[PDB]
Amino acid sequence: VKEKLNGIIDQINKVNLLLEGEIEAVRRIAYMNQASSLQNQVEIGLIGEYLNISSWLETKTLTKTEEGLM
Amino acid sequence: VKEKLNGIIDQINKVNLLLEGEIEAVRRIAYMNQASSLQNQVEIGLIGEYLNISSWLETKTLTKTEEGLM
Amino acid sequence: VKEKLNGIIDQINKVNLLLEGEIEAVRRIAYMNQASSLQNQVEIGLIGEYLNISSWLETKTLTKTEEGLM
Ligand SMILES: CN(C)c1ccc2nc3ccc(N(C)C)cc3[s+]c2c1
Ligand SMILES: [Cl-]
Ligand SMILES: [Cl-]
Repeated sequence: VKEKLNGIIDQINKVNLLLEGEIEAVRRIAYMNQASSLQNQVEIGLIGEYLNISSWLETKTLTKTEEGLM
Repeated sequence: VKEKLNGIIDQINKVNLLLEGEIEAVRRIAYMNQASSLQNQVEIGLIGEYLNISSWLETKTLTKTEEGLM
Repeated sequence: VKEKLNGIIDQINKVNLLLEGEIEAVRRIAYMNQASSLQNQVEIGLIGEYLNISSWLETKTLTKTEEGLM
């Protein structure tokens, strides 16, 4: 009785710990990716300004991207 | 008896809700990152075409990236 | 008795499987995003070198990005 319930509680704790650990690992990556994609957007944006093509590059960019996303 | 099992069921529900909530939050970010990285790839691609260096920029890009990834 | 506990164990397994499946799906995306953002950083970096503006583009990039991130 007591040991079946204690066995069950232990599996609940293992599931909680294992999955929370995987999630935290995936979170760390996703936060890193968010920062990299912001950095890349900034840098691309600067190059666009340097070349003085910002406005047309942007419209072409937004429509092709929306097309790629469907 | 009934209350030990009910206590257990309640912890299973809390684990389910909490983790599902974290996952959904991480999912939202990852989908945002996917859209940003597509947009950035498009824009970089357009700049490459504007500068008329697309083919050589691409080969240099793919090999350095594969190297960075090992 | 036996069937309440067996019912409980079954829900623990469903929670484990379902959430692990969502996590693995989100992981796959995050690993894809990491590779795309590296590729984009490389390509942006190459364009910068081609234009011979690498150093100034970088400083402008890092500070605007840090500003965007607060
Ligand atoms: C080799 N170096 C230093 C550079 C520097 C700036 C440049 N800007 C451009 C702007 C437009 C363009 N078109 C063909 C539209 C071609 C180029 S090529 C180019 C090469
Ligand atoms: Cl991500
Ligand atoms: Cl990116």
